[PDB]
Amino acid sequence: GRPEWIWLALGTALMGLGTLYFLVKGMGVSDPDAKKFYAITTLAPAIAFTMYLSMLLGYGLTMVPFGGEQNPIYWARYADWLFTTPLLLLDLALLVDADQGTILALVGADGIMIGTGLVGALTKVYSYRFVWWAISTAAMLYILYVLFFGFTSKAESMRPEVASTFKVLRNVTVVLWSAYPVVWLIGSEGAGIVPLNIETLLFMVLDVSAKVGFGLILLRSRAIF
Ligand SMILES: *C/C=C(C)/C=C/C=C(C)/C=C/C1=C(C)CCCC1(C)C
Repeated sequence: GRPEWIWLALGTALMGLGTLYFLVKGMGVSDPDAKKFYAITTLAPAIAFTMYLSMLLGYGLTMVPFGGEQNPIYWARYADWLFTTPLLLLDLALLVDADQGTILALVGADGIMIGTGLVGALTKVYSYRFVWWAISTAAMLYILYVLFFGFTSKAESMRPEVASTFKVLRNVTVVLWSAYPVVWLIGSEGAGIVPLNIETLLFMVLDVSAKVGFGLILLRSRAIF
């Protein structure tokens, strides 16, 4: 057992409770719109959980040579994010009745963001790793921009209950998402300042808040109906 296993086991559990809790709740609703929010928001933690459980069994980890040592890299995150991040975005988009072309672009951006962050994490030349990280972040700030400006202004043209739920969900997403690039920069994938075990703790906290925490705020609100 690697020092960080405690945090993988604790994400596993929390994603697990979150997935089943949402599954149940959503299975009892008959409203066709609420069902759609549920399927999507249940699928996120579902994908998370199977990927955290994978990591807890020691898969999804490779050694990458850079700055003269063998650094450990949990590529399994990216497998998870790749599919979970668009899923969250989609929620926000359904919520504000956003245009088809906005969604494609956001997903577009998102693929870019995760794609590059991964290549970042696998690059053997130390310098270049930061070239990818900076592209990934650029792609991300593009996303947040559109959420904050684009989506909010769409939210205005909906009921107060829907708009004010979006805002909460918007704020939560802007706080968590903007932590990730910093964690990566200071963690084992970047500067190797914060060790792997603490890096995992921070990602789990962010992973869980952003899927269990989000789902809970969204799924309890009248605005899904
Ligand atoms: C459920 C998982 C969520 C909601 C994760 C979001 C992850 C990001 C917003 C990742 C951003 C990254 C950068 C901005 C550059 C560095 C590497 C990435 C993946 C960590």
